[PDB]
Formats: sequence, C-alpha cells, structure tokens
Amino acid sequence: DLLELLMDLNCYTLEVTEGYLKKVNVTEVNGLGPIHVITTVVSSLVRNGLLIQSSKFISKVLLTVESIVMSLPKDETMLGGIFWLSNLSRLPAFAANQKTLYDKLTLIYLNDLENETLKVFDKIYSTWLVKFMKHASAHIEIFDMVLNEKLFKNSGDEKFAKLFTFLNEFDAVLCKFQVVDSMHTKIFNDTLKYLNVMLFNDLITKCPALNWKYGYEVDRNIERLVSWFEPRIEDVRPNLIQIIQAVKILQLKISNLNEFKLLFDFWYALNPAQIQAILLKYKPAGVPNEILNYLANVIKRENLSLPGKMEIMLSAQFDSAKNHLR
Repeated sequence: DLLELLMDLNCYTLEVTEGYLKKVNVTEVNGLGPIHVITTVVSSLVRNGLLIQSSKFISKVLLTVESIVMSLPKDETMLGGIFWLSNLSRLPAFAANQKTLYDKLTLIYLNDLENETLKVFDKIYSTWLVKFMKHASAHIEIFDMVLNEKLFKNSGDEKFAKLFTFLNEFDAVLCKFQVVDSMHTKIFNDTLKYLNVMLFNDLITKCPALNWKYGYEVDRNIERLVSWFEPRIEDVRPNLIQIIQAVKILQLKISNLNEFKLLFDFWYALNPAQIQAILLKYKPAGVPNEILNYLANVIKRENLSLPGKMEIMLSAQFDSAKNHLR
C-alpha cells in the first residue's frame, strides 16, 4: 500500500502542510519535529524513486513554512523565526547526506535539492532577520544608546544593560532551538551587519550636527556594544565597517586636499556621496571648501561615468548560508 500512499501526492502533503505545520504552535519543548516529518517523507519518496513527487511535496512544504514565518506576529517573531529556521537549516545537509547512499538521476535530484533548499533558506532567513532586527532595534533603542548626543551625559547604563540581556536571551533561544554552531555565529555577524546599516543611515538622517567629539563618543558606545560579541565570534568589527569609518572620519583633522586625496582616493569602504554627507553635517563646538569642492566634482564625475545611482543609504544584505550549515 506504500507506493499507492506515496502516489497520493495530495493526501499526505495536505496532512503535513495543513494538519501539522500550519498548526505547530511553538512555545513547546523538545522531541526538530518538522524537519523529522519533512525529511521522513522526502527520504521515503526518494528511495522509492518518486523524484517528482518529492519535488512537489518539498515545494508546498517550503511555501508553507515561508508563509507561516512571514505571518508571525510581532511578539512571536524571535522564537518562531528561530524555530522554523533551525528546522529548515538542516534540509541542505539532509540532501547531502541522502546522496551519500546512492543511481545517477537520484544523485542529480539530490544535488539540486541541496542547492534549491539552500536558496529558499537564504530568502526566508534574510527577510526574517531584517524584520526581526527592525523590531529588536526599536525595543532596545539602539539609536538613543549609541548615536543620540543628547544622552551622552547619561551613563547609558540601563540601556546597555537592556541590550546585553536581549543578546543573552537571543543567544539562549538559538541554543534552545538547537541552531548549529556555524549558523549561530553567522546570525550574530548578520545581526551586527544589520546594526551597521541602521546606525550609519541614522547617523546621516537623524543626527543634526557632527564633530570630532561626537565621533569619539559614538566610538566608545560602539566598543561597548561590540564588547558583548567579542568572546563569541571571530572578529566583529568588519560587520560594522561603514559606521566605524563614518565616525573615524569625524575625528580626522584633515587640512588639505592633498592629505584628503591621500586618505580617500581609491578608498571604497564609503562612497564619495557618503563621505560628503558626513562632512556637510560637520559643525564645530570647519571642513575646507577646497575639500567640499573636490568631493562635489568627484560625485559629478561619477554621475557622468556610470549609469547607477550612488546610494547614500545602505540596505542590509547577508551572505548565503552556503558555507555555514555544518
């Protein structure tokens, strides 16, 4: 009755996708379920050579997990995002391990399953992380903690304590829901890549006047923020390269276009409009016109040569989980 069960493509994928997953209310303990159910069905189907059925079943299941995740409510986003992503994150290595036991069309199917499952993972992961980090940055008040010069006179201490608790709690859930080590560290790098974007964009849009002192104080707040990550991941600062360079620029004492050219010609961490944006905001407690002028020309030169907009704002972008799913 097995193959006849497996041919009812519709019966059982309806079971998993409406009966089991759309209704997997997390807030509940162990004994990795969805990856077990998904993976049992896929491996039965592959063994019995139903390769097309597997593809369809896996498609519906991914589309389903995707909308579950995308539909999660503001207070469920952390737990839910992590539970689902931790489960999906195992599909690529499952495909790689399936193939270790295999004819040649099956090997090709599984090869494809591995790349395609990885691509869907990368899609859901990125959109979840930005949505997750939008909410967490408001709640933890990253702006007022780091960039708000009005609150430099404050210890900062309560807010920092709240950031450290949040990250300890982010870190527990990651361990709770069993995310693999190499993805745990990636999540923390991307978390910082996200705060690079938000912090740099807010430095430009939200911070009225800037000077060397301002720059020095943000630098310290950043080093405070980064102190949590440090016993945890490889090297956290490259993730925060734009916002770190912007506030370092603010502390340079540059007095001729000749020093400036030495510092920024053929230096691409920030573009010319980003660097100009930062220096037009400079107010003592200023920039030589000669420097303001050369930037203008540089910008104009680049408008004339290339077809694409030279964006001042950043967007969050993360690497593929390709090498991080061990």
